[PDB]
Amino acid sequence: HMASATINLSAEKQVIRGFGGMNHPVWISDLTPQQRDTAFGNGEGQLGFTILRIHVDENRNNWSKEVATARRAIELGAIVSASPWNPPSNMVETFTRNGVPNQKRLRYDKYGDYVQHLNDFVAYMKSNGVDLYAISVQNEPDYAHEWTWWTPQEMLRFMRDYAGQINCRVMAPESFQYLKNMSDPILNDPQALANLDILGAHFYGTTVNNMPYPLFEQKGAGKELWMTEVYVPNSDSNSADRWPEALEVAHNMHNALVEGNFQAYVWWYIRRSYGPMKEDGTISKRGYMMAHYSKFVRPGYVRVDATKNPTYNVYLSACKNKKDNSVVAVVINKSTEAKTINISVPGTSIRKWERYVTTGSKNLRKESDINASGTTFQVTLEPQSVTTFV
Repeated sequence: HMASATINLSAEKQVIRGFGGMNHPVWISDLTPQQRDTAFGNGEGQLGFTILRIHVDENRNNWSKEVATARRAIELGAIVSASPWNPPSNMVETFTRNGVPNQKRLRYDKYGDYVQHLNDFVAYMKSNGVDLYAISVQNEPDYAHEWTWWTPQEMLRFMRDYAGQINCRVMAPESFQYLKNMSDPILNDPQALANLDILGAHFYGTTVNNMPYPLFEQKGAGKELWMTEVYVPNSDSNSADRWPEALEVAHNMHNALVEGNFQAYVWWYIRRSYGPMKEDGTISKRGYMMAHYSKFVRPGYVRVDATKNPTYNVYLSACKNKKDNSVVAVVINKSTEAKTINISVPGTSIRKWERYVTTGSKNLRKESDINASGTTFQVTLEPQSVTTFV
């Protein structure tokens, strides 16, 4: 009977779209068959991912390499989003930016040709059994040292005057740090906004105080909100099993969900030595952090209002399955001390929670059931742990 938390099943927040990661079979090896199942299956020892991100290659001859993985992801119940880094080079020109020469942008007179390039990728994937959920205007247009820059006004012009011709949901702007100057002109222009379907954002260096977005809450009715790329807290070689470091992954997810009202959370490369899947095809500690959300908070579940930080170092989120009004709670205890929370879930008729727990020395270990007293579930959290209650 230490701290208390209330989950309010009647205060619905964002509908969850899902969780996943990038495949990029031109820059790195494709996922193998085994790895596609491990990522997108939701069996024991699988990550339960329901979102695959891919890239739109500037060279249409590479497009075929995306197919086997994307098909396999959709077959396993995932949706697919695609992002471009560069237009084909005959559509690009160089310019000087902040004193740095030879930077790339899309030519003003090729915006129409670009729309066609994107549409061709959409058409080609569709012919190969991959109906993209969405396609993006540009990956990180505001951090394009090594790819194609778009100023806020260049993105706005594309969104306002060209993007309605795209034969798919349109995602934008994919700021590297969710910088609101990239997206505010879209929300503030009614035709740009009408052509937007998915506001996408990456989280590199994004502090929790920059996760709320008042202008999107006010103007974004009917648009989805996705965190389409991050790794945290670093991409250090062989860092994926580091502990307690990996708790940072759970906490970022938490914050995306609860401070950012994000509908999706998408890692960078699924398979990588700092990623949710290690190079041997097994799940890392970072991976298990994602799995606490991805295996149990399924698409279509709806986040509900819940005491987010009941005591120091403890973070709670809750999502409702609207079919039976069952709840999934993901509780992170970064403390070196054990914590006991009285979780009040008024009006629920559920009376038993199962729980799975990851620490430095175990992964999703199923532990003893929680039996409610009335509508209150008393839970104990091990030091430096994450627990999903289902």
